[PDB]
Amino acid sequence: SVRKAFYDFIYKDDKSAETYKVTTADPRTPVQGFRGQTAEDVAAKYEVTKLANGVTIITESQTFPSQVDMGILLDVTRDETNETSGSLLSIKNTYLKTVLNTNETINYGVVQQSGGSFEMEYDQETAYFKANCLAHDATDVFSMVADCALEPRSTVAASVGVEKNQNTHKLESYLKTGELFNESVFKTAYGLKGLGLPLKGLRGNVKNLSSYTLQKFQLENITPNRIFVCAAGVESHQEFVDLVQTKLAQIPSAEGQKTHQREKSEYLGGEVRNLTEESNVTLALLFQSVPWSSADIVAFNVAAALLNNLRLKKNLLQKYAYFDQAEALNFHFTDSGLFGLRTSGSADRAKDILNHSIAELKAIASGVNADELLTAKAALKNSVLSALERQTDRLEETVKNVRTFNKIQHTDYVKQIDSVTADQVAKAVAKVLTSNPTFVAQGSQVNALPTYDAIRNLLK
Amino acid sequence: VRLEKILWEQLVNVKAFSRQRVIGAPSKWYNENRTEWFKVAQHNAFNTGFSGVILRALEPLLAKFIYRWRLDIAHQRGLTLEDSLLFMDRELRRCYFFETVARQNLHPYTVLFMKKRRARYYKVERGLRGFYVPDWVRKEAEERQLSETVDNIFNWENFVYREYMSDMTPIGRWTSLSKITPLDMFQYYGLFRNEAWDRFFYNEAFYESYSEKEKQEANGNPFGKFNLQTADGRAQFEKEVNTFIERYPFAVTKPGQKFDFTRFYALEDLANKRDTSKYDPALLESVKNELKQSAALPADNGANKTKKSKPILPDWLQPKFGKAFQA
Amino acid sequence: KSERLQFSKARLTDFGELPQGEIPTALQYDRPCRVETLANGVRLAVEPSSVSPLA
Amino acid sequence: MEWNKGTYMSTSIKKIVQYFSVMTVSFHDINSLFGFFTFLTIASQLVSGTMLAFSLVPEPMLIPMVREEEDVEDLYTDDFFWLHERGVDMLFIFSYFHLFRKIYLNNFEYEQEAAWKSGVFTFLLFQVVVFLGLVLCCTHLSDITLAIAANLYDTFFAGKGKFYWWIFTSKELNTDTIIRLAYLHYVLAFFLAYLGLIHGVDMHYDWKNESSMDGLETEMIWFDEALSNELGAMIEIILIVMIVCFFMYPEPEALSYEFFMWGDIGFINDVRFLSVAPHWYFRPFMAWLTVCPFHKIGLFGLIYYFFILFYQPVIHGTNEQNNYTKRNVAFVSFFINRSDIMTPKYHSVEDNLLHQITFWLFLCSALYVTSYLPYGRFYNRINGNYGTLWSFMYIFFYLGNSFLRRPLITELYLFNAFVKSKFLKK
Amino acid sequence: MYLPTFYKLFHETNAFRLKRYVGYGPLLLTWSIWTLYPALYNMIYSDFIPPERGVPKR
Amino acid sequence: APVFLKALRYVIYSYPLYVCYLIKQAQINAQG
Ligand SMILES: CCCCCCCCCCCCCCCCCC(=O)OC[C@H](COP(=O)([O-])OCC(O)COP(=O)([O-])OC[C@@H](COC(=O)CCCCCCCCCCCCCCCCC)OC(=O)CCCCCCCCCCCCCCCCC)OC(=O)CCCCCCCCCCCCCCCCC
Ligand SMILES: CCCCCCCCCCCCCCCCCC(=O)OC[C@H](COP(=O)([O-])OCC(O)COP(=O)([O-])OC[C@@H](COC(=O)CCCCCCCCCCCCCCCCC)OC(=O)CCCCCCCCCCCCCCCCC)OC(=O)CCCCCCCCCCCCCCCCC
Ligand SMILES: CCCCCCCCCCCCCCCCCC(=O)OC[C@H](COP(=O)([O-])OCC[N+](C)(C)C)OC(=O)CCCCCCCCCCCCCCCCC
Ligand SMILES: CCCCCCCCCCCCCCCCCC(=O)OC[C@H](COP(=O)([O-])OCC[N+](C)(C)C)OC(=O)CCCCCCCCCCCCCCCCC
Ligand SMILES: CCCCCCCCCCCCCCCCCC(=O)OC[C@H](COP(=O)([O-])OCC[N+](C)(C)C)OC(=O)CCCCCCCCCCCCCCCCC
Ligand SMILES: CCCCCCCCCCCCCCCCCC(=O)OC[C@H](COP(=O)([O-])OCC[N+](C)(C)C)OC(=O)CCCCCCCCCCCCCCCCC
Ligand SMILES: COC1=C(OC)C(=O)C(C/C=C(/C)CC/C=C(/C)CC/C=C(\C)CC/C=C(\C)CC/C=C(\C)CC/C=C(/C)CC/C=C(/C)CCC=C(C)C)=C(C)C1=O
Ligand SMILES: COC1=C(OC)C(=O)C(C/C=C(\C)CC/C=C(\C)CC/C=C(/C)CC/C=C(\C)CC/C=C(/C)CC/C=C(\C)CC/C=C(\C)CCC=C(C)C)=C(C)C1=O
Ligand code: HEM
Ligand code: HEM
Repeated sequence: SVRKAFYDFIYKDDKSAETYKVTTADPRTPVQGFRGQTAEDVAAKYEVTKLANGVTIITESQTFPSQVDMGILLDVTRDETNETSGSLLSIKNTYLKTVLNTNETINYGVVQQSGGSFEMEYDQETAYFKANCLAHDATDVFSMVADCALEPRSTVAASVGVEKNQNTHKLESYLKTGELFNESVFKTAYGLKGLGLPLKGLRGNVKNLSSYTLQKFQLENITPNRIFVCAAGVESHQEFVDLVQTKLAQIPSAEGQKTHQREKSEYLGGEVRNLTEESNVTLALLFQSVPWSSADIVAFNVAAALLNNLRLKKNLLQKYAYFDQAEALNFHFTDSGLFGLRTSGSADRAKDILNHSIAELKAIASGVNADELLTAKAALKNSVLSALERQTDRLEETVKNVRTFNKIQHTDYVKQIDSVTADQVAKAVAKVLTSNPTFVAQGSQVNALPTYDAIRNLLK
Repeated sequence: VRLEKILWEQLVNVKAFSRQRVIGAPSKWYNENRTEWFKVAQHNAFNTGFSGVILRALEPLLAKFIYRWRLDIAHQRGLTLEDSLLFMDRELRRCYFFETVARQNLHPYTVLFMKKRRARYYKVERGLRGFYVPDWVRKEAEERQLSETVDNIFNWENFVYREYMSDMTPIGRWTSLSKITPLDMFQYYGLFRNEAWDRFFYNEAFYESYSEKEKQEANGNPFGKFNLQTADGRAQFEKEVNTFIERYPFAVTKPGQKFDFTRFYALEDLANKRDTSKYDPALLESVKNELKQSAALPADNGANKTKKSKPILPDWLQPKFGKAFQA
Repeated sequence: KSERLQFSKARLTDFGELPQGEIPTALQYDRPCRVETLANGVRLAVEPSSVSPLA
Repeated sequence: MEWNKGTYMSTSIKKIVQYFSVMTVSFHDINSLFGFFTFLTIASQLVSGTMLAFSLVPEPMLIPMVREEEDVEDLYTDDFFWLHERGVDMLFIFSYFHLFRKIYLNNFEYEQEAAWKSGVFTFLLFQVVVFLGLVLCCTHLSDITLAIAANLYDTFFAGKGKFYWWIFTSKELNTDTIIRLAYLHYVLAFFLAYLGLIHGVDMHYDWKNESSMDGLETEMIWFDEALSNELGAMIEIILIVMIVCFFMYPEPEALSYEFFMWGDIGFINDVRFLSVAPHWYFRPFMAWLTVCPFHKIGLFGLIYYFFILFYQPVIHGTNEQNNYTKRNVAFVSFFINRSDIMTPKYHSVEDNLLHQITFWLFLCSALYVTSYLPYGRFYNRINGNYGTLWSFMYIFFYLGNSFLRRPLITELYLFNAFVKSKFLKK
Repeated sequence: MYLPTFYKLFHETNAFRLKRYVGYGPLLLTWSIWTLYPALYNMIYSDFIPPERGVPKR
Repeated sequence: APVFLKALRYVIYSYPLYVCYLIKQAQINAQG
């Protein structure tokens, strides 16, 4: 009105304005003429439905009205070849760049002005896009997410991704990050093929990440049967089903057509010893543990929790001053796994670090005490339930469980953790120890270390 | 102040006049392909209405003074219309957008041959003026028909739109030049643009566009509404195609030969659902082979490769031959 | 529920955004919370969430 | 000043010397050398005007006598005055030929912006200096020019509060006005040299003797290979001008335009208003004023001509949107059933015939406008020359309207041919 | 969601900056009025409010 | 498409014609 325009032209308060009264009220008292209803939480209900083409949609009803989370999961680094290695990294570095329907600028502005968040991540066997926003913005954000996930990569996106991948490789090498070491560990474990393919992609192939290679990779990997769609905070499953239908229903079914498929993984217990003139030596010792389908995954998670929370700190870091940092690594895949230790300490006396790490790892195989097991289980429950409490992480692990097993197993992790017993963990670790060790060493005096046969004998 | 909710917008952009702003799903700026827009506009202007009637009568003059003129000049220069239409000399000489797109997407030869073709003529014309390209070069210039130049032009324009022009968001801007001249200093870009005021948001629905009926109609028969099934339609279509071929010498066939209508009808029948065995099996096989080859993107054989260089330091930069027991 | 569709855009009556006073429907609901004071002056506040897995 | 990003070239003596000693020029013809002729005429104008300044006393009542007496007692003074006048004439000729040549090649592209505008500004300044120079003659022609300029200046202020006094004191040529205008003339004439240097540095970014993109990569070294050709072309054009002037202007002539310069301010009070005529280069503007008897509309026409001449790259350029700009069309919207139209792309120079026809119509209209004086004594009582009105209106339309430049007809016809050929050959 | 076109943002920002700069127009006008006041008086009492047409008897 | 831009285009096209009309009227008046 005239009064508002006048009081805005001269920067003076309008006392009689209702908005001013609302925005300058006493924080210790409720607002004068507004009051929100009280609501109580409701149980969570999961529903999974497959479309005609093969796309499967998971949904969870709203426990308490909050922001709507949405996600697209793809079974598509394990599926990359040497020609197209690092394509997932380029997509991640340019996950907002789409051209068919919306522009990079517009799809960034949608996230910015929606108040929500949009993110992408990728593992050896998974690629997950997730966007959380308000209900009224749900349709636009879902359209953006679908376009980003399923639209073929463009030449401009390919160039930007190549530049960003070069920057990422330079940064990773400069910082000597633990991921750069895990890449060598995986290469040793499985070789240059399959799981051993680095997550960041081969450095020599970065220049080859053109739109053609990315599109070929997507065509040979992204198929309707390998796509999952998830939502959380949805009042009605049918509404989200219709929303997904309006977008992903076009993709013609790939059933009955030649699929790329995944070749079975092979485990090799090689060794790597890098001289780098480093004041500190980092070692890693891993073994083929178990896949997701096995019943010991909970046992290995409990063992890792026991190592990290209780044993590694007390027996390795606290007692010895030359242990910079020790941590247990545990990865599980659809057909393989890797459980072990990674310890970094002083370059000199690396033999002592290696021997102590081997002894600590073998201690679990020797046995586990009741109090230690209870402490590890309590810590694992705390971590898992803290993850599950947040809606986004709960939805992500729901999608992963559905894509691994048709049922949802994250609603009863406590029961499985409780079922674990010290004998089971000890037997699992002892059986894993017999496998071919995967031993990686970097540092100044890696050369003066026991031979592979000596390490095997020590583990034996 | 907000441009929307301004007094003019409040009084005019109201549901009463159907001038209200409508908010829909977000969409990219530059939503309409220029090539498709020009195709539809050309069809509407030439093959419909009083404008179409007028422009049809002007086909002789336009063909003489706008097509055969350019073709004659290009042939004099040993060039074709492609050399002047696929990539304009402006883009070829100095254009940073074209340079970047070509570097990021194009193989060097695609523009190197374009530049060398003009270098052929201008190494002589500048040395001695009035150069008329000899017959042997003119022959290779004349070999390529316009039917392939149009394919190249459409491919390039569609690629540029789908990859670059579809990923651009223009903004309000001041003078690009950092010139102290006051006239250049206070140049204002963003107002007086129809696109700037047509939509104030990236969510607004588009209010002006071609109807699906017009888009489908523009993809019919350019020469006119005929019925190739009936003999009466085929006669008129052949007459129009013959006069077109006469007007445009190097458009679809050499200027001394005649167009093969049976092959065209076979292509139309194969492309659409209509089918029959009224054509010889040899004709069908040849047409299918030609169609496959025309749509086949060339690929490298990886054969007949030259030798790569592995240079080494000369002898004088290397230690002498002798090498005795050090101690 | 405001209407059948949760993802409706009807309330966005200001060029794709809510007007000045309005708020999203999701924020119109508040979890129960009881605050009490003891003799010692210690103030106890509870905001239960039954569906949550932790306390 | 964060908005100003920087300068294309730092005009330092070291860098200027290096740039001009390493400059390369592609093979060219005489048509693409009018800029060098303009610059050389500017240099000679600077020298000759400096020589003249030491003779001209800025008092109005002494300038005629001083000029007459110092031509005899001093040798080469009248030679320098003649050189100055003919240099002004040739400078106008070369500048307008350069403008026509650059309009012909469609240099309104974005990459030409810095090259184009920097030039036009120079041209604009080159106008002002000329005006000031006229005032220094202290003849009736100078009186009329000063009066017209003062009235135009006072037009913006609605004839209120003598805002013109700081330059056009009393709107008459006196000691103060002559001194101020002479000093301003000298300073701006010397500033023109720097403006021309800046324009020459800017324009080399994308320099082309012809629109067609020759594939040649080798280029001439400027210092002597190109400079010698530039000097020789200047010599040839000067010979042609000498021949044309010798034959077109008989030694004694009747009814010349210099006859209005007989009257000297102060000596002669009465002015023969029947025969009022400026030099041919300012003839078109006086003709426009006579043709358009409305003062405000005439001033607006002059300002519009100059400023639209300045802003050619913006109206007719690509505009950085890569030809995806949408025009406003009056009637073509009904024919195409579209509110706007995408800018046409294929607007070559040598090939297309519409561009040449329109450009030569514009050039001939300009020549006809400069061809004669409308003779306003009864130019309106007698229905005026329709050719003059047609030429002026075509000049206004050609500069500013994009339907006479980058026409849509060529693009539509080419697309129609493309569609027909592709359909026939699939 | 609110996704204004950057054209509009630039236009609004420039409108606000023009509003800010117009405030100093009256300042410079007052400075030039205090200065050159005799010129303002001559302008106001020469064209506006023209002098009366009359001459003294002497 | 905007009304004011279309009006500006119409003014640009039609103003020279208005000037010509004014000039013709001025000539007719000068005839007397
Ligand atoms: C010949 C005899 C007389 C000589 C007089 C010399 C000057 C005397 C006063 C100043 C003395 C100190 C000089 C210090 C210079 C420091 C900078 C420097 O050297 O940088 C290199 C500079 C270029 O800088 P740049 O960063 O490259 O920017 C240009 C780019 O190329 C970008 O190009 P673009 O295309 O984008 O721009 C085109 C063009 C477009 O330009 C325009 O359209 C604007 C019009 C031109 C500028 C007008 C200035 C008006 C000044 C009035 C002064 C009144 C008298 C009182 C003076 C005392 C102080 C008040 O731009 C320019 O030309 C801008 C450059 C300006 C050059 C003049 C700089 C000095 C004056 C600055 C103000 C006073 C500073 C005083 C400091 C000391 C304290 C007293 O080159 C020159 O200085 C060129 C010199 C040419 C000399 C020839 C004669 C011209 C004299 C000046 C212009 C007079 C016009 C008529 C005025 C009439 C008034 C009624
Ligand atoms: C109180 C008293 C105060 C003192 C008063 C006295 C003042 C004395 C000043 C002395 C200046 C020394 C300048 C040194 C360089 C001169 C050139 C050179 O290297 O000579 C070797 C050269 C060796 O012969 P050559 O093997 O055939 O080579 C010929 C080429 O010139 C060979 O050239 P090139 O092809 O190898 O390459 C030329 C150029 C590549 O081309 C270019 O890049 C040309 C330059 C581009 C930028 C400038 C454009 C405009 C051109 C220059 C201006 C020309 C007009 C000057 C008008 C002045 C006013 C009237 O490359 C360069 O050389 C780059 C540097 C160019 C010179 C600038 C830098 C050094 C000198 C200045 C340093 C300090 C900064 C300046 C300000 C200092 C203020 C204190 O000597 C001659 O040929 C000299 C011939 C002289 C006789 C013919 C002309 C006579 C005049 C006839 C008219 C009627 C008057 C008769 C005479 C009356 C008595 C005087
Ligand atoms: C210090 C370093 C050097 C610096 C160099 C600076 C260079 C500057 C370059 C710019 C100079 C600017 C002035 C250029 C002047 C150009 C000439 C000019 O204006 O005209 C001069 C004059 C005319 O000047 P005017 O003053 O009379 O002009 C009349 C006035 N106006 C033009 C305003 C109407 O022309 C001549 O008369 C010269 C030619 C004389 C005759 C010779 C040619 C005859 C051709 C026909 C011959 C046919 C014979 C056939 C039969 C033979 C039988 C044997
Ligand atoms: C195209 C040309 C390019 C090259 C040239 C570049 C020019 C660049 C622009 C320069 C503009 C300079 C304007 C100076 C005006 C001075 C005279 C004047 O103000 O009016 C005199 C006149 C003086 O009148 P007067 O009546 O006293 O005149 C004396 C008359 N006799 C001798 C008979 C007594 O002023 C007026 O009459 C108007 C009064 C206005 C009062 C209100 C103020 C208005 C704003 C004034 C701004 C002044 C700014 C000065 C500084 C400018 C710095 C850039
Ligand atoms: C708002 C509007 C402001 C004005 C802006 C308008 C644009 C202005 C652009 C100016 C461009 C100027 C370019 C000038 C380039 C040329 C310079 C030049 O040559 O010097 C000027 C010259 C020299 O002028 P001059 O004044 O020295 O001498 C000419 C003398 N009068 C004027 C009496 C003719 O000017 C001209 O006269 C040029 C045109 C002459 C054309 C004559 C051709 C022959 C005609 C024959 C008639 C038919 C006979 C046979 C009939 C029977 C057979 C068909
Ligand atoms: C001395 C008197 C001089 C009067 C001059 C009048 C000139 C009239 C013709 C030109 C006007 C300006 C054209 C550009 C307008 C901005 C761009 C545009 O098209 O906007 C359309 C836009 C939107 O147009 P739209 O509504 O068609 O766009 C929406 C379309 N749909 C709904 C289909 C998506 O409208 C505006 O908001 C602009 C309103 C007009 C603003 C004009 C300001 C400048 C002119 C007035 C200056 C002040 C004069 C004071 C006189 C005082 C006299 C005492
Ligand atoms: C496309 O590529 C191209 C270019 O790339 C940019 C070009 O540069 C160009 C040309 C552009 C240029 C800027 C260079 C122009 C070309 C040439 C040959 C130069 C022309 C000028 C001259 C020959 C004269 C040179 C003069 C000077 C360097 C001095 C400048 C003036 C100074 C220092 C002050 C003058 C002072 C005065 C008082 C004036 C009077 C002077 C006198 C000597 C006379 C009186 C003397 C006294 C002492 C009283 C072309 C054509 C081109 O094709
Ligand atoms: C709005 O109002 C305004 C104006 O008017 C409208 C203006 O004009 C202006 C600008 C104008 C001015 C301030 C006036 C300036 C005027 C100018 C530049 C005109 C002059 C231009 C020229 C090129 C003059 C050139 C002169 C010459 C070559 C003369 C050469 C003479 C000599 C003596 C040279 C030799 C000597 C030397 C170099 C001195 C060195 C020392 C010696 C020789 C020592 C000798 C002694 C001993 C003992 C040895 C402004 C700012 C303005 O506001
Ligand atoms: C490009 C540079 C210049 C141009 C375009 C120019 C233009 C002119 C013109 C058109 C005239 C009137 C000629 C006539 O009416 O016939 C003139 C006269 C004059 N100019 Fe310039 N001028 C320039 C440079 C200079 C310079 C640098 C000076 C002094 C340093 C100067 C000093 C004079 C003088 C003194 C007169 C009058 C001479 C007399 O009346 O006898 N000029 N100028
Ligand atoms: C006194 C005025 C002028 C001078 C001293 C001058 C000087 C020059 C010179 C020396 C050149 C290089 C030689 C050539 O291209 O022929 C040039 C080129 C050029 N001039 Fe000017 N010029 C002037 C006026 C103008 C005008 C009026 C315009 C346009 C309205 C203009 C625009 C250009 C352009 C665009 C080029 C580059 C042409 C190209 O890229 O092919 N100049 N100028």
